[PDB]
Amino acid sequence: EVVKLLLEHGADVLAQD
Amino acid sequence: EVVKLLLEHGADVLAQD
Amino acid sequence: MAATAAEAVASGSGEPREEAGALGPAWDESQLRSYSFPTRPIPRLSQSDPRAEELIENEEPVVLTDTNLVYPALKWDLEYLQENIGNGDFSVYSASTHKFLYYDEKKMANFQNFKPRSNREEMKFHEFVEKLQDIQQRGGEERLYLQQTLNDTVGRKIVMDFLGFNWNWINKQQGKRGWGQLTSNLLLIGMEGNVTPAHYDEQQNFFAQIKGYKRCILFPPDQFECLYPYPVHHPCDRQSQVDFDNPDYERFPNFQNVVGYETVVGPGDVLYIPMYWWHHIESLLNGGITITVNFWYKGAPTPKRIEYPLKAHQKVAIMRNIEKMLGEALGNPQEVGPLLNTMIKGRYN
Amino acid sequence: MAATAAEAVASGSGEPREEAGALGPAWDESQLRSYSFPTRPIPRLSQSDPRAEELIENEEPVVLTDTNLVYPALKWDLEYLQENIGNGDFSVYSASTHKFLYYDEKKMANFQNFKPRSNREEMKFHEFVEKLQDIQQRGGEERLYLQQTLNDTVGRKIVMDFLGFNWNWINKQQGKRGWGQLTSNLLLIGMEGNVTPAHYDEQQNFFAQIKGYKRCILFPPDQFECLYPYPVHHPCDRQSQVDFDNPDYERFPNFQNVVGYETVVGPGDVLYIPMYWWHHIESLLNGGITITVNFWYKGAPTPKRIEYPLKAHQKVAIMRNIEKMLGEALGNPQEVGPLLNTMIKGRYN
Ligand SMILES: O=C(O)CNC(=O)C(=O)O
Ligand SMILES: O=C(O)CNC(=O)C(=O)O
Ligand SMILES: [Zn+2]
Ligand SMILES: [Zn+2]
Repeated sequence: EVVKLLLEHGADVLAQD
Repeated sequence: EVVKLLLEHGADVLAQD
Repeated sequence: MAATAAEAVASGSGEPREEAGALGPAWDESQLRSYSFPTRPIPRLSQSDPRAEELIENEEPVVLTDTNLVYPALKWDLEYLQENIGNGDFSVYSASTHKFLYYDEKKMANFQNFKPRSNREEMKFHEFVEKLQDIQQRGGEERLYLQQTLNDTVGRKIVMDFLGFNWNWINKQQGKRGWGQLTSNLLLIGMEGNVTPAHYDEQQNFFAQIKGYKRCILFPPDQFECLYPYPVHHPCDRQSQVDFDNPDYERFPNFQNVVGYETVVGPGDVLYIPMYWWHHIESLLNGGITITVNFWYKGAPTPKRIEYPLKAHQKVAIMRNIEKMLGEALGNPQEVGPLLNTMIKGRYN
Repeated sequence: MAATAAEAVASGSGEPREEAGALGPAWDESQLRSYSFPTRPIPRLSQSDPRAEELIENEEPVVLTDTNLVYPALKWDLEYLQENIGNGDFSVYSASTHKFLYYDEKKMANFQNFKPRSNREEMKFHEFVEKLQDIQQRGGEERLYLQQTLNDTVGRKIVMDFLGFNWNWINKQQGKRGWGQLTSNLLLIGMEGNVTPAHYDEQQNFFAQIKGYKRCILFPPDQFECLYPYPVHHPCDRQSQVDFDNPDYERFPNFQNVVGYETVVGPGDVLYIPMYWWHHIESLLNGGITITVNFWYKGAPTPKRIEYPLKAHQKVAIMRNIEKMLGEALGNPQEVGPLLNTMIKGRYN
């Protein structure tokens, strides 16, 4: 549960927005 | 949301169980 | 000189009170253990004094001198209890030193290298008293400390005394402070000189002193940086790692910035130990055995709307949860430290 | 001697390949910048080679020499693009040094003391080319680096070339690896010597080289301890704080344990930069302008069942979330560091 919460990732890259 | 999650407390004291 | 003013405000527990009927000074300053930090005194007020009501509301410690909380219990002593306490089992910790450091047994698994300095041994109250007499007889050095939650298995007299407690006053305190239910009543009977190292509990507490005298040294939750609690998963969770008799200033440098609020409670006094507040308890040297019964209450639920900036105890709540969550997520509590260090080294420190 | 064997395996990018028709050595070793750490070479394989398929599956870097991914684009150059790229705006970073450190503008708020060493300036492609010619003319020192996501506003020829990309091959790679959608295609045109400091992206990437040569130095996600990324809330989030030209070994001691995987990509080569992998990109010295178009894909969702122990990138995911959560919970990103330090000092470190 919380584990999945901590594992979820973003999609940020070397660009704005 | 997560803030409440982080704020929730336990009830542990100076005793077993 | 402000430094001189400060050296005065560090008046400790203050002048020993003079008991009724000129029965001499209650306790002597030489019955107190010496430490390396300053301490201002905790207020001694009347439950009718509005200030006392205020301190309890702002979750600040205060000693209530006239609550009559455990009035029926003020007649308790070994003989009485041995006849009335019942024949249920009693948790009794045995140690080779005055420090009785608490340790959660459920967590000893995650720390094999941990060897507790005191041992717990279930026994009957008469056995405890017997064992108490034996040590006295053989003039031994071993120390005992009875700590047992009061239950169904207490004699009718003990049950009767309970009824005589001032529930009216404490029930209101519970209701007015939004506190949860009463989870227990810990009976604490310890030998003279016995010490319960600094720690904090996750419940509100009304420390009702019954026999003998106890010196209570408290520290505000914002002094978390100066007390260095063991890792949450450690069996000594919620206890301070700092040895007060010998502070390791290299490992715990901020312990030199620590300032305590102390007081000596005696029969009839009720000390309010607010949730999260750190406290160090010691039965005065050569003061005989001590008897106390505390009242543990779950704290009020987290407010609907959170205000900022966060209060100290809230940050403590957060830091605890972080350690818990990480422990669960990594599948091994031993990996918590390595992750945290990796996260801050050269990044936040 | 194992130390000798290791000094050999640190063969860098290897021997420069000899181009077709004996057109001399592609690039010279003196076109590479000198650093203080060893680097083994990234494999150069054929897309039909089963090993290449394996490396991509285990999320390990690999250079695919024959994908024909951006085949139609291999004819791209300034003149062509200026005629066909369109008249939309193009993000162009301008700096006074070769290092072009990325910085998120949304996060500059939480860090007023941050002064970016390069500035972004929107302009038309012809202006960019013009400005490129001016610097060449005046023999200036200023450096430019065009980095723009390709959009609706590209000429029909550019759109036509796009159609000629090997979508068949990359679409399968997407499908077989469970990867999310293609979020963008960053066009990168930079001057010779330009450097994009070490960082990691949160998306899978197929780095398709089009013009000129680029040296790509990668580091595995398990080398997080040696690269010291800026705090998550910092505008330079996901970039390394370590100056590769001048490593501050006092602040970043573990940077001496760093080992990179490097390679030089040229027209036609496709480098797989796995999500979370750190990478340092530099346009060879005196190699002319470089042109690259990358393919960013969202990663596969988190598995239904989590296996242990956790992989490095998963721990990276966790450490990131912790910083995010704390930031939100404390209401101020500036309080994150103080809390973390308080949590570990004398407790876990
Ligand atoms: O009485 C003692 O020695 C210690 N008591 C407590 O820690 C408590 O009541 O919460
Ligand atoms: O091309 C560069 O100079 C830098 N490229 C990247 O960081 C990337 O494609 O993810
Ligand atoms: Zn990148
Ligand atoms: Zn306690």
